[PDB]
Amino acid sequence: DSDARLASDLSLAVMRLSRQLRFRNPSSPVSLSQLSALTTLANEGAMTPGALAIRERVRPPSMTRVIASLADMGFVDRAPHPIDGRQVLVSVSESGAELVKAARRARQEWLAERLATLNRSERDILRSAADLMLALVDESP
Amino acid sequence: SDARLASDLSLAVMRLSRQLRFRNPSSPVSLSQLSALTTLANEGAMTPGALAIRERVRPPSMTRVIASLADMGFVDRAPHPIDGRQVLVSVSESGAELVKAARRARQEWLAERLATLNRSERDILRSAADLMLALVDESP
Repeated sequence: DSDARLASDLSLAVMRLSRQLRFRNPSSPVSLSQLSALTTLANEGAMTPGALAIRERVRPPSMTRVIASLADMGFVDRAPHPIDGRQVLVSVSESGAELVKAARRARQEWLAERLATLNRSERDILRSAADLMLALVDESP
Repeated sequence: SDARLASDLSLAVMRLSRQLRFRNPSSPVSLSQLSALTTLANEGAMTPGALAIRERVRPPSMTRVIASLADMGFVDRAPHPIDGRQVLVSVSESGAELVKAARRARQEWLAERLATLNRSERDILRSAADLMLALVDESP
């Protein structure tokens, strides 16, 4: 009963809050999808376009265009794959890596401002909540 | 330490929303198209210009999203951003149903995960859900 309502409310809250945090790309010529691909590439390291498409759950034609756009802006490099495949490996450039870190700082600074409008008790609840939510994604199959 | 609360909470919400996103049923819409559709369904009819502002995408990108959604029959029309500037776009019945279907999939998966926690932990998440909505000024 209130089980259903907690799943509804918590899902809503995390989607709505994350929506705002995704919007914390400092203005920049990269889209939401481009930044997401870049972030994955930066955090997980060099990979092929096919693997990246899979990691993002986007189909290869769409991801190949994202990659091309990121490369054009110099945010991702391309190198031939060692071991003749013959695939390409894509990785973040230093401007790409810096962009991902800049975006993360931006989310953090934005969030801190919002959290400051709450009292200490509320922030304490969100601390426990943050730990639990992190555990939930860790523990998911 | 409130510094680390901004860091951890952001990380948690980015990762969890990522998992919930992945539970959206397979569909012919991209993430950006779904977002526009969802906004349109939950907040109501708007002009293409208003939808673009709401989605924080540049008007040319939004015109193609709107056009694509009309093509798929998920919105009633796709007015030209100049010639139709003052025309309202709304979700169709199939579009609204897509949005509701996605919403159910996310919450049902989440309910399964929440069931692995104890009552005290769920109490915390219950309070946190309200607080997080308040953070984005989206309280009732």
